[PDB]
Amino acid sequence: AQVQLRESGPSLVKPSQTLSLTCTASGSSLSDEAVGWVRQAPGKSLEWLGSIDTGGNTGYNPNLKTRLSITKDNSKSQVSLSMSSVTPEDSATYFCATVHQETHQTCPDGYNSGDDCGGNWDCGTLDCWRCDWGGFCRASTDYRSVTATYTYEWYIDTWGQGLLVTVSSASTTAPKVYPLSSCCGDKSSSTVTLGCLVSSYMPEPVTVTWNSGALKSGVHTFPAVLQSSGLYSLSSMVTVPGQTFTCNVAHPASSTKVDKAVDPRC
Amino acid sequence: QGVLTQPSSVSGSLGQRVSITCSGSSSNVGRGYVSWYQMTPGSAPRTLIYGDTNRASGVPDRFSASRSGNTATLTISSLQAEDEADYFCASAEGSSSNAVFGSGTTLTVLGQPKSPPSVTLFPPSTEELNGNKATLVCLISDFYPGSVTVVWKADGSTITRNVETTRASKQSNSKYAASSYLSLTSSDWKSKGSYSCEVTHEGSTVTKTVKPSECS
Repeated sequence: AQVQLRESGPSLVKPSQTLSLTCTASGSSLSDEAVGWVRQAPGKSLEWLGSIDTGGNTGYNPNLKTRLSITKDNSKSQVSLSMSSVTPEDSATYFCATVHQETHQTCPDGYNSGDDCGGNWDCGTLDCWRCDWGGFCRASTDYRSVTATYTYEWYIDTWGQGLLVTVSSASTTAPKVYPLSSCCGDKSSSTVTLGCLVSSYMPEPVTVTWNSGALKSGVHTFPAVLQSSGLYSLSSMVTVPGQTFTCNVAHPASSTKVDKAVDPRC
Repeated sequence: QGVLTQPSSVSGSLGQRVSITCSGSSSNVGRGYVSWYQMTPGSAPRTLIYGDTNRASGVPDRFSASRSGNTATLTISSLQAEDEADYFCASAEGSSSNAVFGSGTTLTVLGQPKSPPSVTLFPPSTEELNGNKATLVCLISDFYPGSVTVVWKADGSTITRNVETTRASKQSNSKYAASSYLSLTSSDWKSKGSYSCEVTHEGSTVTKTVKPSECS
């Protein structure tokens, strides 16, 4: 299996710069797929950006067309989006996605389409046809016809993960990561609740794992709070029976990663 | 924003049916080929429906959809807690590579079990204290419905200064999480016999306590 998509790019961009994101597809059965881009701003709905199909042809949200450029490199299974002159209004989660885009010939009620004419033949050349004169239609001229209208179909098949992009002048602050233990509130507990405090960072997001992904069950990573310092903090905790324990904290905007050792002794 | 009109909020009850409408114009929803998407805040959408009525691969037949003229409808039968999510309709708009979305609908599923909060209270780390700061961290999980109030105590006094508490955030199991931070100096931390995080939920309070003498 199944196509999977992964967005990559900066989590923070300064106003007036170009935002450049990459979409990498993996695991498709197919040689190529049409790929679109959609964003969701805080408290807004979803908004279409544009797409590139397997023939290299692009289409854009007309509102954003003059600021957008979508390109591809199929040899890397990648599609790129660039959006010029960003402002804080362009802060959003950006998704890439596979898209189905198709133009349909629509006919009035009572009219057939297709080359399946029924003892009848040569209906294929007509968009919208009826063989209704009273007997067999051996030629295209024996059929009643009208010109079809065109109906456009668009939908998303598979969605990416989503990349959070903040457009802001604000400086980055890498988190300070502190180890936590609930031990001292209940030293005879059968289990120990460990944690990490990811203190005082900007902008979002951070990612937390435990033991490089080996510890997943029992992990609870909490949404961040925006503090009076003007910085964010969040915490992550994991409960373990009464072995090294390490929280793995990445803050993409600052290119920092901290793997913090937490003592499970109690 | 959202070009296609949807109710901002709908509620149904466990095991029953609910419907979400999606209104547009003759040039979008009126043309057919409406799609529907399910999203959990902070996560990627999932396609439910395409072509007005066709379920996407792996979507169960509990989800169905229909259209009449300029109004599309998604119906979810046998409601489960996992159906709580935001739902968006969409359509092409004048081209197969131009799309418009609905304004989104948040679905609430009533009738779910009440669940008190689990509370974990962490003291300050030695490393943080070495910088003359002490942050107490109160982590609150698995509560339903999604409303708590948090009170901090120190030796019987209520502390409101330098408290910051998050909104409740729906977890995957439709229960909620929140966190509260009390940001102290190291001296203020060490001055006291004990601190407590008292979490009230549907009139019941769950309290955890740490003692600087036990914890530092």
